[PDB]
Amino acid sequence: ALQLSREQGITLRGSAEIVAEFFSFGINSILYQRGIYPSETFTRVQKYGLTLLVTTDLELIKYLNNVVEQLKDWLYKCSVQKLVVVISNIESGEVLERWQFDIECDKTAKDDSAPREKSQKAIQDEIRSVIRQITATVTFLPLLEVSCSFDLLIYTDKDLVVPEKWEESGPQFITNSEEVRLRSFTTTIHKVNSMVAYKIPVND
Amino acid sequence: PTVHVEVHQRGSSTAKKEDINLSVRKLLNRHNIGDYTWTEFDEPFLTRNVQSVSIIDDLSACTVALHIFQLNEDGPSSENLEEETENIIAANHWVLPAAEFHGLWDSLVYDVEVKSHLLDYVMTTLLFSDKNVNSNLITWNRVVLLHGPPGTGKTSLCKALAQKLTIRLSSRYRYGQLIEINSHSLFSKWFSESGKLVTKMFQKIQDLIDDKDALVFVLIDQVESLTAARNACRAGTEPSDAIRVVNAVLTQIDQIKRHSNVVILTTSNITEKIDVAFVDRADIKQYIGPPSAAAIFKIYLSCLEELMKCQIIYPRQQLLTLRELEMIGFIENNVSKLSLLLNDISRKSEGLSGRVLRKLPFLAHALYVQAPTVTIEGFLQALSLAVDKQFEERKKLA
Amino acid sequence: PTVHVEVHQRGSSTAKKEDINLSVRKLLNRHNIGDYTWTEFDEPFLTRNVQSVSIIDDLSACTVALHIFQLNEDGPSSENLEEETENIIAANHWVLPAAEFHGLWDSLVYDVEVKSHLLDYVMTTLLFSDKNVNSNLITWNRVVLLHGPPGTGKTSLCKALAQKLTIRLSSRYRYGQLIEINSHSLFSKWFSESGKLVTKMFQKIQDLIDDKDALVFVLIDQVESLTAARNACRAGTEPSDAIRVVNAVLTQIDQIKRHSNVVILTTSNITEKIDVAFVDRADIKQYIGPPSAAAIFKIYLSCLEELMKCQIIYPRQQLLTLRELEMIGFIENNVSKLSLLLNDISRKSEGLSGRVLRKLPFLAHALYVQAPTVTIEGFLQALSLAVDKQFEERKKLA
Amino acid sequence: CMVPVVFPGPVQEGCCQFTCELLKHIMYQRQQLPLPYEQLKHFYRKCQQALAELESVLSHLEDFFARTLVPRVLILLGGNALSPKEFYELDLSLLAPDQSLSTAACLRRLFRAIFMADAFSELQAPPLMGTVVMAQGHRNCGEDWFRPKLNYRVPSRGHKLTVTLSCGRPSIRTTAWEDYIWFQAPVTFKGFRE
Ligand SMILES: Nc1ncnc2c1ncn2[C@@H]1O[C@H](COP(=O)(O)OP(=O)(O)OP(O)(O)=S)[C@@H](O)[C@H]1O
Ligand SMILES: Nc1ncnc2c1ncn2[C@@H]1O[C@H](COP(=O)(O)OP(=O)(O)OP(O)(O)=S)[C@@H](O)[C@H]1O
Repeated sequence: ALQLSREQGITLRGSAEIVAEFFSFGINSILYQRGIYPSETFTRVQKYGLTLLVTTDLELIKYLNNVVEQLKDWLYKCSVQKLVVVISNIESGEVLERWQFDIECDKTAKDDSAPREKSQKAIQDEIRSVIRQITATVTFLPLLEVSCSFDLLIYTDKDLVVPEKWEESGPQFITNSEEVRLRSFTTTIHKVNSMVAYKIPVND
Repeated sequence: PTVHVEVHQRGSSTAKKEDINLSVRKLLNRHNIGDYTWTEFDEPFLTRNVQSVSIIDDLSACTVALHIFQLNEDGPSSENLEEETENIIAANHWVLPAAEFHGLWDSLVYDVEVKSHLLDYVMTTLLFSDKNVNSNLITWNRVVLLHGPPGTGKTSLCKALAQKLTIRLSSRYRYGQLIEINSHSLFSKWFSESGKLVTKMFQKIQDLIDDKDALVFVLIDQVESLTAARNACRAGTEPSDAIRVVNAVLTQIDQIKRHSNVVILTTSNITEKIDVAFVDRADIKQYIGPPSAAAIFKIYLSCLEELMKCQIIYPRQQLLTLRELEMIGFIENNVSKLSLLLNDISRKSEGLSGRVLRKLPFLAHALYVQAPTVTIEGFLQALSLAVDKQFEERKKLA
Repeated sequence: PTVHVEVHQRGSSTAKKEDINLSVRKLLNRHNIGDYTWTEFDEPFLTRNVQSVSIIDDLSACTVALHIFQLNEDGPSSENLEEETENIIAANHWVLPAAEFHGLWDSLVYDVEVKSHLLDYVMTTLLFSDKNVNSNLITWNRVVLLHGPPGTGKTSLCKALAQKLTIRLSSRYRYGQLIEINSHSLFSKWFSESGKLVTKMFQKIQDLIDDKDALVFVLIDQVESLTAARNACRAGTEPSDAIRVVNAVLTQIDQIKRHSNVVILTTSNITEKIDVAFVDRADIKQYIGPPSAAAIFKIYLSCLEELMKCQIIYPRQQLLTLRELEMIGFIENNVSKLSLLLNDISRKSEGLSGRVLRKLPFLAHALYVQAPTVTIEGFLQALSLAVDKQFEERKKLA
Repeated sequence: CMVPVVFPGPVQEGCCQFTCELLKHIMYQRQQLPLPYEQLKHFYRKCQQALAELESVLSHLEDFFARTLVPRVLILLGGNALSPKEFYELDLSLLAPDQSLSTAACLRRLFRAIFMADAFSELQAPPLMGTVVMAQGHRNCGEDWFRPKLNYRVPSRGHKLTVTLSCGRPSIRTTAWEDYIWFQAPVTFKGFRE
């Protein structure tokens, strides 16, 4: 008659892993729901103890896998601090939607070799909060009267560790856009604040 | 000529100790002539400031030591488990005299002054204690082991003892605390943490222990829940848990020994599997049995009185404890026969539990009264039939 | 002269009470007269708004007190009991009066005429608790423990009881609750869980108590499960856990005896491994063996009325009752002879369980008819065949 | 917490789809269904049968709102009709049968509010539970699929959130509601998951 807590701990690189697949699935679902891509062509998986929208665009599949591992890297070096997905029009390309994710890492993870008290339960349910939240957010995002495309902006403070194919670019603000913040979530190593900017409606 | 005296101080009043002292002494000295229940006032001060002043064990020149108690109001004081498992009832923390238990001292009847024994236990305790006695030489345990078959009032007696000790020790304790040790709570799911937090609980105890203004009243109902067994089969299946946490509880009793204010109340309807540890730490070790005949008699009397006060029997009548019944030589007259048949009720009633007893009058008023109003002379034989039923029930109970 | 009335408002009615009150009392004005179930009416108002009008213990110049009750549907039993959010655990939660038992109290017959007694127990509950009696002088622990040979209506009895109860007591109770613990819930693989389990059980039950408006029925089915061997002489590990359960159970009940709105219906098998404590707080014991010939005949009459009404035996017949059978004193004619054959059946039917009894005609028609059309009293000879079957069945298995 | 909703324009059939999408939104945000019903249009045993449960609910809701008005809508999670494991109140008391704005505009305004109403802030993923919806209705509307509860009362525990409205109308009575009576969903919704 006994049991036992056996807490595993957390790592720099484990945080990077989990938050990477976080953004993976979150981006999947965002670009699924608002209509950005062919919804019909997608499907569902089980992750985070819940159900998730997953694509089949081999193009975007490999692309975002590259992005995922590269972010895993830059987290493992705390390199990036912003992650944004800017959605715009097709031809005139005017920005309609801009999901900003502002990133906190752990420099002390250099010396923070010993783990930190926080459970897969806790992190998992908090990302579930995030996911369900973003999902809900569709209930008020002013619908896209057209079809759209999107571009991927980040901000790593270092202009230093830049791999080959990535190029420097511009800020890409919006003139008349409201910004609304979502719940926060962290790892005690990485936190990510989240807030969507979206073009203020022309007419009420 | 020791005569302890009760003074109920309102939670709604504003008076203080000296005003009430002078006032109550003036009341008595105004009357100054058995035990009575001074509840109908003439003085406006106590009329507005005091709810009840009675005395319970004809003459005046005795040491009338008044004692002022304010029956407080809060019942629960939630002190959840420190570790985890939110909303688990770890501690039921009972303020001193608070009216939960008011007048409940009139529950029991065991005319060998078993009550009074237990009563002046703590009095003599503190007498020896704070009068420079060497612990090392003479020492006891402030455990208190009531002991007896169920349906007897053991936990109830614990409570009432605490209340009465309160009313007594106002001179030395402005207040105090009772501690409902939710035993079954004390344990833990895990392998070890159980004992680990037994400590925490006794630490919450030590909290009160520090308060010299207060007086500590551990109340471990059914201590076997604490102490399962040192004598089971080897399949105890939680041995490194069970026996361990038990002897931990032992350690905690043994540390709390040295103080001079705590008292531990312990009972068992289930003495069978008591673990030698306690019984050898050997509190008063007060055995109890079922109520006596005269006990049943007094308790039925009290029942009748509460009834007539709530008008459930409408024609209010007169009763006679066995004292006056025996003085009148049991002469069979109309007045006497009431209480005489009552005595017969008792004499056939013995062999039952006071619990079932105080169940009887009401449940009979249900069973055979069968009317929203009823009088004595049928209510009594009604109770008789009820008790007959009770015996035949325990019989059929197989 | 109090004659209560079973005012069934069909949930389909949707009309409000007072109109129904008026119309039903006007129905009474009309008929002005044994106890009956009025359904077929004259005014279309009631014809739509009512589904049945019944009354149990002719005359109408008395004090008629109506009882407008609306049925309900779903017993979800949804009760988490989340020790760690991962538990699907055995706590039925029945909103009171509902189609679960509508018409059940009509049938559960008992030799002792238990019903009236057990029934007006809870009636006495209000009218002579809410007199604001000092509880701490006269208590009534709300813990009723029926018992008897297994399969003797007991759990059914308590259910139908609370049903009819909540019916009778609307004015002071917007509704009530039935919480059905199922001890299979309560155990655990792990030492020290069960206590927390029970505490949390009555934590949610305390929740339902908290509303002064509702009415609480704790429908324990097999208390013995809990109290197996608190005071007994086997190995101790299973006993360690068992004690550590029953102790807390008892303490919790002694808590919950502090609300005028709870009734703990309890039940057990032969069960003589019962207890030493629920034995104690058995404010209403009740032995219920197999019924006697009388109740048997009544139940069979109910059966035959079912088989006539649903036209599963087509040619309807005429019956009598023991009272009616005695007005002409069992004297023989080809009219009542058939009821007399049923009587011979009963005279040899006793010694069984009513469960099996009301199961019989079902079984007989399934096993000896094979004709969805069948003449009654051809029915009865094969019925007796199945009776003798049941006998020798027990004989074999035992 | 407590949150009303501010509208400049009045309504009538708005209320209907208001409750509809709100209910839906909720049952998702309490994990009862893997995805929002608006997107459950994929995948066409428990899955489809529970979804059809829900659809019948929705349909008769539309029926009911078409029949008469509603002051208040109730949505339960577990417990019973007279006590929830948790619940959500949806006020429609402040509305009369006007508007040239789009219903979707009120929907998205109110839902942006809900988001800013910060609700559904519970990391504690609840288990799979039971769900019932209720609301008041006309004293005599002859409603059939629902069923009244003439003894019903709003329970007062586990107040997750009462969603309240305000359409900018000055001041209405209360007797226009005192005649109405709670009905109840005839069948408990169950929320599944894999
Ligand atoms: N002799 C008695 N005099 C007065 N009240 C009694 C007596 N015996 C039983 N009672 C009543 O029965 C209840 C006993 O309360 P407790 O203190 O819990 O009893 P007990 O000592 O715990 O015995 P158990 O273990 O609970 S059966 C109270 O309601 C008492 O009023
Ligand atoms: N005297 C009776 N009158 C009518 N029905 C009865 C009678 N005795 C038993 N029954 C039927 O037998 C069944 C008994 O259900 P329960 O309430 O569980 O019985 P019980 O007394 O609990 O015994 P068990 O072992 O718990 S089933 C029901 O279907 C009743 O209708």
